[PDB]
Amino acid sequence: RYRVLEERRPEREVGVEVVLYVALLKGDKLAEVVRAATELGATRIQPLVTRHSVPKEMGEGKLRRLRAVALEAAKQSGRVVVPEVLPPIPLKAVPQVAQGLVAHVGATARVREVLDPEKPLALAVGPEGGFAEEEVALLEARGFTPVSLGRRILRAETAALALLALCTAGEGR
Amino acid sequence: HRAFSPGLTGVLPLRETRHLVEVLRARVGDRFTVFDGEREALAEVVDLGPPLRYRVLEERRPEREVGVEVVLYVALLKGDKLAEVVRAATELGATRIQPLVTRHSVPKEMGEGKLRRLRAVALEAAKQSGRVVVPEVLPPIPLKAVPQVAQGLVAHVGATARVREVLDPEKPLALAVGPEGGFAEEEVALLEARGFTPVSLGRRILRAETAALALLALCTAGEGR
Ligand SMILES: Nc1ncnc2c1ncn2[C@@H]1O[C@H](CSCC[C@H](N)C(=O)O)[C@@H](O)[C@H]1O
Ligand SMILES: Nc1ncnc2c1ncn2[C@@H]1O[C@H](CSCC[C@H](N)C(=O)O)[C@@H](O)[C@H]1O
Repeated sequence: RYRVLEERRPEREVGVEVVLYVALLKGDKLAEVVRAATELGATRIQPLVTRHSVPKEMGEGKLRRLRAVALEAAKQSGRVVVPEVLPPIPLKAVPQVAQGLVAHVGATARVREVLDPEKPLALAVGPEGGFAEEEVALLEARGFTPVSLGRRILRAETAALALLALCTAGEGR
Repeated sequence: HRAFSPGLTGVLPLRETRHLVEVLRARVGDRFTVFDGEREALAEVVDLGPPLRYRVLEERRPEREVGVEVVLYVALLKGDKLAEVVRAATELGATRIQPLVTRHSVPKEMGEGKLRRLRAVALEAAKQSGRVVVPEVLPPIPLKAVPQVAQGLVAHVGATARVREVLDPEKPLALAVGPEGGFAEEEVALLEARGFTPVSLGRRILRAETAALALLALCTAGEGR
């Protein structure tokens, strides 16, 4: 048996920090990554300018739009915490990470074989052209572990959402 | 052994090179397979270098499929949301997409025009995802017509089991996502009677589109297949 000792507002956050470092993308794609990523529990979205990313910046205006999307998706998903969407930085400026995951076509390691649900999370995804093998080395040097997303080619948007889902939705959090 | 080589240029990355030579003990003449996400081929070691060099014997066909049938049962969604779902499910590996007319789904049917576009989408997405197999997109059917399944996972808000705690990679997969309003209490139960195990996609309410993506990602891309 038991007894309702005290009602409370439901836990909506994932528990640990989840920073998604995503390469700038063509079209409007990024807006969509931000929204869905907000629903999937990301806490920080850090756009990256990389070797093959077409865009290399982002006006103050484009960034404000991405922030309204995050806020709007936050309310829809039932979250109180609004993920911080930041100004794009260089891939070299990627900080050292306690635990990081990078989607790479070559790896064999699955996310469930690598993930420690107790520590913070750093996730990296490349642009439509992908990361340059020197960028993945840089990433591995930062602490990001290369992980597989299957035997099919995924749009960058999907890879980011898929990678994130296996870390949040997949762990039931 | 399958080894990652970006471009199939005949030169292996220092990583794959060390692994094949240091661990698997490769020798000139040793035949192995190379790939990069677009192609696959039978290679023969030419020099251990490093970096190890090889010559391509015969171009191969990359393994693209999940390996088992993956059927997505998705509730009819408003607007063109199902175009997104279809695109993502094709690149994520669904083998068939089955729209369902549910208690809370706004649309209750789908015309020839919509089915055509979704089919056009499946075809394009299969091409862009590298697949040859094109997911079949069937006309909608009532929830009740969902058949008994060998392995079914239904994304339910009121669920607690993780996918990785139930998933059997060897059996075919049947997946179910509800419409914007979500599955009713009677429906989830019915789906559960059909062989579906309710599953959680986390603590936040997700759009039906994102749920299907998440659920599919966890069963395919996640298992590296
Ligand atoms: N099957 C897969 N496994 C792991 N990551 C993948 C993936 N498919 C796509 N991605 C992710 O999505 C990004 C964009 S895919 C871009 C094209 C790819 N670089 C190529 O050479 O064809 C990749 O850099 C990676 O971050
Ligand atoms: N956190 C979650 N866990 C499992 N399934 C979810 C989910 N979030 C969304 N879904 C899936 O996405 C569909 C649309 S969400 C529908 C609204 C939701 N039932 C509510 O009123 O709270 C749901 O039917 C379910 O199939």
